[PDB]
Amino acid sequence: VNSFSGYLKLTDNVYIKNADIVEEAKKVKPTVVVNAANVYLKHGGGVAGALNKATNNAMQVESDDYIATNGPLKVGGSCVLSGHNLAKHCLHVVGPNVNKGEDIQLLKSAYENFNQHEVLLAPLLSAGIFGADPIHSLRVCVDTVRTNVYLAVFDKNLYDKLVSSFL
Ligand SMILES: OC[C@@H](Nc1ncnc2[nH]ccc12)C1CCC1
Ligand SMILES: [Cl-]
Repeated sequence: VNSFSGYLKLTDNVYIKNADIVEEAKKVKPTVVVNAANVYLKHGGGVAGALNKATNNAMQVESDDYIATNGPLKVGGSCVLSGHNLAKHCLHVVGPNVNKGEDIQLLKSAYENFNQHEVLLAPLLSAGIFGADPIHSLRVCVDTVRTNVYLAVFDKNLYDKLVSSFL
């Protein structure tokens, strides 16, 4: 039993809700919140910009030190950093950005990072400003993640479409 509330159950391990991931994280304080990161951990917009704003830029400060030490992530890769005031940990995961010409096949690799964590609050990878089809992303999530994932879909209209089309 966990403290997530109001989710629709899609499969044994995947759950979905129309919600602002920032507000969800502040309420639940999950062990792991997933950020929709880029390889430079530059948290400008979308989920990343919103999460970073909610940390008063502490996420960005920590991320800049991480990059200065380690260099950029790989597309499809991840790193674990602090969750600041939002969660215990933040798993920064880089899905492919279609608006950069990146290979959508890397979306499965990106979701594989979730399997290293028993429970996660997460967005749909590569959706929104990353330019991929959210229906496809949800399908890849369900077919790749085996741990317990609670998906927050910000757009109510998109949420309704994902549920009604879910196979
Ligand atoms: O990953 C892409 C998704 N982005 C977010 N998901 C959840 N909460 C969010 N808050 C700010 C952006 C954001 C889009 C699909 C509908 C939104
Ligand atoms: Cl977005």
